[PDB]
Formats: sequence, C-alpha cells, structure tokens
Amino acid sequence: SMRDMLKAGVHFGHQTRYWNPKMKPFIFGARNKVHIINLEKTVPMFNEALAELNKIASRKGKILFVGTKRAASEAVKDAALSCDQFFVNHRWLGGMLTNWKTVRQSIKRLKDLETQSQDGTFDKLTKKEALMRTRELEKLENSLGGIKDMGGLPDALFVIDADHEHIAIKEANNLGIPVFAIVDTNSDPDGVDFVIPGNDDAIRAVTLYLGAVAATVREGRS
RNA sequence: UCAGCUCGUGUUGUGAAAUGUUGGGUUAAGUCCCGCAACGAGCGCAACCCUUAUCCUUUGUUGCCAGCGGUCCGGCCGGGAA
Ligand SMILES: [K+]
Ligand SMILES: [K+]
Ligand SMILES: [Mg+2]
Ligand SMILES: [Mg+2]
Repeated sequence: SMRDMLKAGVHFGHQTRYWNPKMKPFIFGARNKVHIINLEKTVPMFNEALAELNKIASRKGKILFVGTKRAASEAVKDAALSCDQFFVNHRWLGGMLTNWKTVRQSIKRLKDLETQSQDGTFDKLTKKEALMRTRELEKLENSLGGIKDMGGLPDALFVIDADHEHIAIKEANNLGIPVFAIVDTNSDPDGVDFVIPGNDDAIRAVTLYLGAVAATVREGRS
C-alpha cells in the first residue's frame, strides 16, 4: 500500500545530481535537491513483480535474494530463510552464476568442512590446522551460506539496489534468469526484467520489500 | 634459492591481449590477511629430509670411572652402570 510505502520512506530518492536520466518516468519530482520517487508508479509495479514471484514460487522455482549492502544484509538473509529461499548477503562472487560449475566446487568444500567440524576432525588436526580449516569454513559460509542448498541456477533473482548488484544482474541477463530489483533514482533500470522504483538505502524500506516478497513466495509454495 | 612462472572456467576487448597475479597492509618469500569480475588450480615459497644445540628412555663393550676394595700408580685389577 502507498501509505505503508511513504511511512517506509520508499519515495525518498538520491540527490538530483547523482540521478540516472532513464529513471525520469519513475521520478515524481525533486525537493531540496533530492529526487522523490512516484509511489503511484511504484505500487502497481511492485504488485506486478509480487504476482510473478508468486507464480514462480507456485512452479517451485528457486528464488535468489541479493543484498550485499551491510545495512540490508541481515534482512535479506532473514527474508530468504523465512521463505526457505536462497540468498547472497555478502560480496557477490563474480561468476557465481556464469561460472557456477567452478563455484559449485567451493560449495562442496564448504559442506565437507561443515561435516568435518561436526565430525570433530578438527580436533585431530594440530590446532593450527584446525584454525586454518575453521577460518576457511567461516569465509566459505559468508560467501556461499545462502546458496549452499540451491543445487543449481536460481529460477529468479530478487535484488536490492540494481547499481550495487550490477554484476549479479549482468550474470542473470546472460543466463536469461528473470531479475526483480529495487531501482533507486541513481541506478539504471535497463537490466532488470521487473523494475520496482524505491529507496534501497533505508532498512525500513528494504524490510517492507523483503517482507512482501517473502510472503508472496510463501503463498505460492503453499 | 631470485620469487617468480602459469593454466582451467568465468568476465572484458573487433583483436594482439587483459583480469586472476592488481590494490591496502604485512613477509625472507605470488608469505599472509583484507579488499576485489573473478572463482579455482598447478609449478615454484614454506614444511616434510640430513646435521648441529638441551633433556629423557633403552642398551653397556672394544667405550666410561662417581662411589667402593686392592694396586706394579696405569680403569691397572675386582668391581660399578653413576
Ligand atoms: K581497445
Ligand atoms: K582466462
Ligand atoms: Mg603461494
Ligand atoms: Mg623449500
């Protein structure tokens, strides 16, 4: 709803100087040298994206949430876990999708290390070796924790800030994976299949998007 | 004995190529961490080997002599295993 979005601060945009001219249709206007996104445009476009996401969920298609920004990192994890969907909330590895075959090997290493930790193999290691393994496991977990159970290419991508996650979008476009993304005034919307014009900086705005997308997929799954 | 030299897949470039391997620190070291369109891997680095420095255990002659006994004063002898 528009009332919730204005409360969330979805309408707030970046400063006019950093705008991308392709975003002009979505922008309502500028106040205090800050672009204001037209919520009237956002609400129908958000609804259309949610409807498609619901359909993909009904088909049992895997959904990947990307939110590398630290502010939204935890929220992206929680929303994906809530809907039992895969996520990436730390730096996106270039070639995660395009070079999935190579990236899979790291996933296999992560799960092996996890089992070894549970096994107590680390105890057999001479402390230092265990520490190295532990450090490796932590790094692998942060990067590949969300996609460890994905076991293939995601059927759809939901992205926060298209500009920040340009690599991920470019990979998705290459592999013909549909992209759903929140595009702020500064960002370019050409890559995204389904564009949602909203603030991506604000956690409150981010949570609103994530809550809705998690809910719609969950209904699709049911 | 210098810390270099490369590859697969991905990505960028019409292309030769590039990236990875650069960057911020750090190291004897492409050593390590962090960052990062790269993600991984191999040969090198290091370690694994030999010798040297300390200690313990076992063994005690052809090596040893602290404590005993005796001396031809030489562990020399009976001994002892320190
Ligand atoms: K050129
Ligand atoms: K290459
Ligand atoms: Mg090395
Ligand atoms: Mg060596």
